[PDB]
Order: sequence, then structure tokens, then C-alpha cells
Amino acid sequence: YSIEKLKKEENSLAKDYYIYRLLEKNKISKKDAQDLNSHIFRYIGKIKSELEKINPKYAKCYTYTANTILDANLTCQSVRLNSLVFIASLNSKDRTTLAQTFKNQRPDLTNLLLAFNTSDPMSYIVQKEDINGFFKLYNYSKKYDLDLNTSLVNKLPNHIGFKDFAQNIIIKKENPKFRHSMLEINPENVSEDSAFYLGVNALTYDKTELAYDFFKKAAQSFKSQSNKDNAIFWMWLIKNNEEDLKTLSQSSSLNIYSLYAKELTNTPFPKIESLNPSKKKNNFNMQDPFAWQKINKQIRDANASQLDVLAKEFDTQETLPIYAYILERKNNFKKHYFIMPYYDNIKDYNKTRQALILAIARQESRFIPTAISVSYALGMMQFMPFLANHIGEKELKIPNFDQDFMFKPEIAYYFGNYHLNYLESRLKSPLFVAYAYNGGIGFTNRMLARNDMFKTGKFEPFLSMELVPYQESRIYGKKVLANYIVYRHLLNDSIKISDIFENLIQ
Ligand SMILES: CC(=O)N[C@H]1[C@H](O[C@H]2C[C@@H](C(=O)NCCS(=O)(=O)O)[NH2+][C@@H]2CO)O[C@H](CO)[C@@H](OS(=O)(=O)O)[C@@H]1O
Repeated sequence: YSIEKLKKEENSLAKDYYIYRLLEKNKISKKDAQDLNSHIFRYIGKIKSELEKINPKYAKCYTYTANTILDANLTCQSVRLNSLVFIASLNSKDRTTLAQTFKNQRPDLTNLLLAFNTSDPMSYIVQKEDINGFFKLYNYSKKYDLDLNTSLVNKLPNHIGFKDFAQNIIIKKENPKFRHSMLEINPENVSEDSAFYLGVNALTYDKTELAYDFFKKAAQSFKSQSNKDNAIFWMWLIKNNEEDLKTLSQSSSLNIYSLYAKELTNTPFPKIESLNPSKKKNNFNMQDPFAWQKINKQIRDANASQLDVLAKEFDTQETLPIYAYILERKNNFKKHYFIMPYYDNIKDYNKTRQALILAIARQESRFIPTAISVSYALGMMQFMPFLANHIGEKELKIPNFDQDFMFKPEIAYYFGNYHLNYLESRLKSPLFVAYAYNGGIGFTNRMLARNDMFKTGKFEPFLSMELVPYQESRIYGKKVLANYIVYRHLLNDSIKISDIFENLIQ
């Protein structure tokens, strides 16, 4: 589509995507580009960069430099010193004068100014127990590491940056002195994700009673049933209390931990809804990405009555993904929908391969054929354009191939099969295939080559699943693995969950 036609659509990821495609080919002119920021839905990343190839209150403050900062007025000094890179570029003469100037009004700035006079700014800030400075320095450089006392570490969780700081250094196995120091955080001082990660940290040093206390505090504070189940599972792995396994087995959340608990207690498999519309198709275009962005907003805004009307409108085989998306919401996410749309395209693969394709598709797109992610992964199977083109143009040599072919379910399922087959041939387990599908086989190979990941051990393979070093893939693998178990069950191709976990140990 030309830019002027595209400008008439409502702002969305689909519109951004097509704006990006034009900017990619150098097909937008300067005149056209000028009003284009009001036409972008998410002005972040690749689209922001490609476009830029085409606060006056504080502007004067940016003429000053490291060499002239003391000539500036108090406001401008204050503004420039919000940058740690700038503070580090000063000399100690100027940092010491500015620290005096700002002592009473901006005491946290004063601390950093003086900190940067020393050879280790972090040690200086740690001595002060300046928590705000601690996180700014961590963001400045991940290289700082030192042993922290009990008083300091127990103040770190009262900052919004603690959760990602902890998660990051734990799952990446970085900053050993910080990590070891966090064994002294009192579980009363943490909750939710922070408590969970500290539980994971404690397990890596084999502090299992401490871990149990952290996981218990997570279980008591998490708002999502899925996260609560994950914490309860660790409570059970550590102390083996029958009531934890029982509670987990009765979860209405369908996830790997509730599923495994049901297997272990002989609890029946959860109820899965069965959708099979009588009508084959209607006039809605399931290959039109703009139409999906529009209807998605309509469904979000609908009350119960409006959802009933929409359900009737999309009650077809061709529109099944939208029908299921409507019913999820009408039932307030309390029912379990595991659809198998456009099934004629996968019916001749074996049932395990079907389950893996369905499991991936369900997590990626909820089967919406024109699904578009924030990084412009495309279609039901959420292929990145570079991969879709590689498979389509190089490997399969499809005549007149375009990346938008990924919006057609026959293509999405066929490419998904092709790529999953390559990943499986190298990784075996559906979990490892999932990690590699989302995060790339490069990161997955490097992770599995580690001597401390997915090898024999007391709490393995469950501990390794918590230490997958990229958050998105860590979560994605767990969700896809649950979906794979359910689809295998639905296809009468059930596998013992315990066998799946045993197959992860190398
Ligand atoms: C099927 C596919 O295209 N997979 C690619 C994946 O896409 C991911 C990206 C992800 C995505 O779009 N994430 C954002 C999701 S959302 O908009 O925040 O909901 N979904 C897609 C399939 O899982 O991105 C990674 C990393 O680039 C690639 O690894 S690489 O080979 O080492 O480059 C990998 O090949």
C-alpha cells in the first residue's frame, strides 16, 4: 500500500508494520514523513530509527559542557547532573564544588558527585546506604560487584528497581557478591516476583529452608493463580508436604505445575471446552490485518450483550480464532479453550507434531491469522520477517513469495512445521524447541552447553527452568509446554508429564 492510503487507517501495530515496510525500501519522501509521527502507534525501535533518518525550558543548559558547567545557573546545573555519564566526565574539583552547592537541596545528587571522585563509586554509595544511588550506579554499569551487609540488602527491596535487578543477576548468573549477599534478605521484606527470585537464588546456594520461606511468601502474595501455583510447587519440592501438592492439584489455573500435580495425585484432567461451529465461513476477511485490529478493539469494549452479538457474528469455522477469543472474554477467562482451527492443513502430520504446532500457535497468536507483534513477527505462527523470507525465498523458492504469505494459515502451519522440524532435529525436547522458537537456537545451544543447566541435580530439571537466562523465553517455554500436554491429551496421544521432565536431563 502507498503511504497516503495507509494514513487513512487507524493507528495500530498493523499500520506501523506497513509504515515500516515503506521506510525499509526508502519509499517515503520528506514531505510525506513530516506528519508521520502522529500516524505511528508504537514509536519505539526499528521504526523510530528508520524515521529519524528524515524541551526549550532546558535547551540552554545543554550548551554547557564538562569544562563550563560552573558558569551555568543553578537550574541548568541541576538539569545536566541528572546524567551519570555527565557526572563521570567532570573532574573532582568541579564535582566537589557542586556537591557543596547541592548538599541541602539534592542530597542524593551530592552523594553521587562525591562517589565519582573515588576509584569505586559503588563502594562509596554502599557505605552511605544510598539506595537510590545504588540502582542508578547499577544501571550505569553492571560491572560493580561487592559484598553487601544485612542492613543494606534489606533496604534494597523498597525500591521499584529491585525486582529486575534481582531477576537479572540471578537468571544471568552475574554479580556473585551481590547474589550471595541477598541470602540475608528477610522474607518479611519481599513479596511476589522479588520473593520468588530470592527463593530461586537461595536454592542455587542450597539454602532450602530459606528458599522455602521465600517461595511461601511469594505464594501468599502473588495475584495470579499461575504464579501462585509455581511458588507452591517449589514449596512442595522442598518439604514434600501433602497439603501443598493437594492445593496445587485443585488449581483452576491450567499450567505445567497444576497439570503435574494432577498426574501425581490421580486427579482427573481439567475440562477443556469444545468449539465446532456449524457454519464454514462468512464475509469477514481473516487475511485483512486492519480488520483484525478494528474488531479486537470492538471486542475489548463490549459488554455481555455486545459479546453475545459478536459471538453469533463470528460463529464460523473460518472465524474460529475470533469466536474463541470472544468466548474467552464472555466467560471471564475461567474456561479452557484449546481450539484446532484450519485443521485440514495439519491432519496428516503425526499427532505429536500436531500437538507441538498447535501448542506454539496457541501461545504465539491465539490462532489469529493476521497477528502482529511489537517486533513485527507475523501471522498465526509469529515468524520474524527475516526467517519467513529465508524459508520462503532461499530454502523453498516459492514463486512470488512475500512475507505477508505468513498471514495465510496454510503457509503459517507449513513454515511452522518446517522450522519446528529443524529445531527438533537438533534439540529433541518440546521445551527446548519452544525456547529456540522464541529466543533462537543460538541462545538455546549456549544454555544447554553449560555444565550447570539441565544436568542431573536434586531439584532438576525444575531449577534449570527457572534459570533460563532470557525472561521472555523462560516464561514462553512453560506456557508452550502446558499447551503441548493439553493438545496431546485432546488428540488421544497423552504422555506422562513425568516422562517429559525426565527427558530434560542430559
Ligand atoms: C519463528 C521466529 O521467527 N522466531 C524468531 C524469534 O521470533 C519471536 C519473537 C517473538 C516476539 O515477537 N516477541 C514480542 C511478543 S509481544 O508483541 O510483546 O506480545 N515471537 C516470535 C516467535 O516466538 O525471534 C528470535 C530473536 O530474534 C529469533 O532468534 S534468532 O534466530 O537467533 O534471531 C527467532 O528465530
